[PDB]
Amino acid sequence: NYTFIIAGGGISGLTLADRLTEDPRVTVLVIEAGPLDRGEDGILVPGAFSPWLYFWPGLVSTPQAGLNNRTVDVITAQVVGGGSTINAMVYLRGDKDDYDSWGALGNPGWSWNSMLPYFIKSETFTPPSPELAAAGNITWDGSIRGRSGPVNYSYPNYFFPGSENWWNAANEVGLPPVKDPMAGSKQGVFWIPSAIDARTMTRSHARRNHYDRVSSRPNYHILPSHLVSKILFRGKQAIGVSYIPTSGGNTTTNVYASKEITLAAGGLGTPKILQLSGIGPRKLLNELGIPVISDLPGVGQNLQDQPTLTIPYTFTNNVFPNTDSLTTNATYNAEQRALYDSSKQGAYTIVNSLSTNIGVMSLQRAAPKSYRQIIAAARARSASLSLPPGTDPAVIRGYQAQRNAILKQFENPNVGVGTVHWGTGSSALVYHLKPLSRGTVNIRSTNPLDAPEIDYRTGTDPIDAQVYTSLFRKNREIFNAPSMRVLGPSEAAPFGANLTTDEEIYAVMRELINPSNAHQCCTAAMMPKDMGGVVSSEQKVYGVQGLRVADISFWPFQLSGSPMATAYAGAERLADVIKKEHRLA
Ligand SMILES: Cc1cc2c(cc1C)N(C[C@H](O)[C@H](O)[C@H](O)COP(=O)(O)OP(=O)(O)OC[C@H]1O[C@@H](n3cnc4c(N)ncnc43)[C@H](O)[C@@H]1O)c1[nH]c(=O)[nH]c(=O)c1N2
Ligand SMILES: *[C@@H]1O[C@H](CO)[C@@H](O[C@@H]2O[C@H](CO)[C@@H](O)[C@H](O)[C@H]2NC(C)=O)[C@H](O)[C@H]1NC(C)=O
Ligand SMILES: *[C@@H]1O[C@H](CO)[C@@H](O)[C@H](O)[C@H]1NC(C)=O
Ligand SMILES: *[C@@H]1O[C@H](CO)[C@@H](O)[C@H](O)[C@H]1NC(C)=O
Ligand SMILES: *[C@@H]1O[C@H](CO)[C@@H](O)[C@H](O)[C@H]1NC(C)=O
Ligand SMILES: *[C@@H]1O[C@H](CO)[C@@H](O)[C@H](O)[C@H]1NC(C)=O
Ligand SMILES: COC(=O)c1ccc(C[NH3+])cc1
Ligand SMILES: [Mg+2]
Ligand code: NA
Repeated sequence: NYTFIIAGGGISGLTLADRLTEDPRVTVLVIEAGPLDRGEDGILVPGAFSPWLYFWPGLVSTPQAGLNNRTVDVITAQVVGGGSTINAMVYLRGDKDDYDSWGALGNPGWSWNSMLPYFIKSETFTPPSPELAAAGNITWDGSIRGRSGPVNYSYPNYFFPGSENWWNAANEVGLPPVKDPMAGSKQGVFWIPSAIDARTMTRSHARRNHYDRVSSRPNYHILPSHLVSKILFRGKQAIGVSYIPTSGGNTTTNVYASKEITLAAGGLGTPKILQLSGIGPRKLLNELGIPVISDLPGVGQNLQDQPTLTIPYTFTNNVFPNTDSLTTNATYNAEQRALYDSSKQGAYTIVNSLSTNIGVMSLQRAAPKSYRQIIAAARARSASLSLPPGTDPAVIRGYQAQRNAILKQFENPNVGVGTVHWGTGSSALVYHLKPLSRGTVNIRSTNPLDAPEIDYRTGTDPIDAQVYTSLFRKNREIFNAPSMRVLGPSEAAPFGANLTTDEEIYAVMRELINPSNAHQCCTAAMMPKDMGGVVSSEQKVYGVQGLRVADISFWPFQLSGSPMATAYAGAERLADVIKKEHRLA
């Protein structure tokens, strides 16, 4: 038996395992649903991006009430490195108030100031070449970017020429250059920091930078292709776990730990381990005849993602080359693959279908004329309307406090609620960063191979549609600006210039929004128990000893940004909290 068992070898588990195994007297077992990736081009080479090699299979949503009852495929990782292995490598910190908010929901410690040292420790930033910084308008604040930590990030070493048109158009419609989107604000446009190792121009995922890097260590055990099926207890103490093969062979095995269990199975996996282990809402557990160890009705409640919209265009006069050239021009593709293989230059340094720059905006940057009308509607409506009738009152009090903090962010000029992106090809992306809508993930049985019922409940809160429609309109501004007009863009079916009203435009969005960018979070939320929280400030699950949540299940709510950089830094942080309590080197 081992000092610690970690359930899941994604960003959080692997980061924690690495730091705990720094004390050679400490032994760790990481059990991970997925295999080791085979170093295949679709993982390591940006231009080869093929996320679908390591998607969890047979995961489908309920009909989505907010999105014309559409049923969508659920995307999450099943592989050592979890999401970092298969993600678009977008490496962005939240805004200051994201972390200050978490502290103000009743979590001592938590702030931008307490998270800043861990973001720095987490990483090594490699500067781009000076000719690319100057030509690309790449800027950073060296003072707040790590130089010693394991996660490599940098930028591609190429941009598509059209990314210049987009930058100037974004500038032209109120989205200015951001000095460093990693400094706690990101109001305008910047280069996407990418989680790439610039020595090789290859993905820097948790498996390389928090396992291969330290895999010489005897005390750092990994077991790929196995599920944690249950937590094992002596009374209220978690002592070990049962594990089964992922492929569904008739085999169960108990392993035990001397100190703690850490759950790290992500937003769609950690709640399931708790519910099967009898840590969940009493009503769900009773209905299934699971003995109740800890009545926590917040387990599987409060699911959030960051919805996506793909807006199709045609161009009379698009500049060559662009991202779509890699698909349609076999010659261009081969010349750039040859150029990557030889001298590690060119289009293959960029994640396939993305560009190098991006915009983020606050509510009042998106909608300078109407943001007060949106806030008013939000402040008018009671928090309880967002949740099913019958929702536990502690869960409702928690959402109400999230909702209040999010409404202040709506008022804040320096907090993002949306992302705009153009790949330089036939589509643009608009991300809803801060939805007020709340979903569920609940086990349907006691069979640990069974999919949990996943209900995103995207667009159930009608304030989300007003925010999203503002985001859509600002994107349209960029494409209609002078610097993008010379390319002759026009919205393709089922959008178009012929949709002018909030209702015409959102009717289409309703049909097209993806509930998910696989940023599933918050389904075991770090708030007080009397506000429907599952974990304390030190990430300990309520009413049980020696069990914490490390994965982004613990987040109260979605950042102004994508989760990956906080997943790393949060795990770096929990690592110090555990070493503190049990006295390790
Ligand atoms: C395709 C795609 C693309 C993106 C992203 C995700 C995906 C799927 N994301 C999201 C981001 O990668 C994700 O939110 C983080 O990896 C979350 O880290 P965790 O440690 O919470 O989960 P993560 O998913 O990393 O780890 C959970 C692990 O637990 C395992 N598991 C589940 N149940 C288990 C069980 N019972 N037993 C054992 N193991 C179990 C899974 O196999 C998985 O590997 C992203 N973010 C970002 O910042 N930039 C981006 O560009 C993207 N893009
Ligand atoms: C990726 O991250 C690591 C961590 O900073 C870098 O590895 C260090 O590199 C220097 C010079 O190569 C060595 O002398 C150190 O011993 C290495 N490890 C450390 C400080 O932990 C690596 O340089 C980074 N990749 C890039 C492109 O810079
Ligand atoms: C979605 O299905 C439900 C039946 O459960 C029904 O109330 C509703 O009308 C449907 N909505 C749409 C827009 O199809
Ligand atoms: C860089 O910004 C300058 C304005 O400072 C502008 O002239 C140029 O077109 C921009 N190019 C890109 C690639 O963003
Ligand atoms: C697995 O094996 C045990 C004993 O060999 C038995 O209780 C059980 O029915 C088997 N299960 C399946 C699904 O075959
Ligand atoms: C295709 O790409 C090659 C290589 O860069 C280029 O010479 C050619 O002009 C392109 N052809 C078309 C039709 O885009
Ligand atoms: C800016 O691009 C992204 O954040 C992103 C793009 C594509 C995918 C994969 N479906 C995921 C994330
Ligand atoms: Mg240099
Ligand atoms: Na270069």
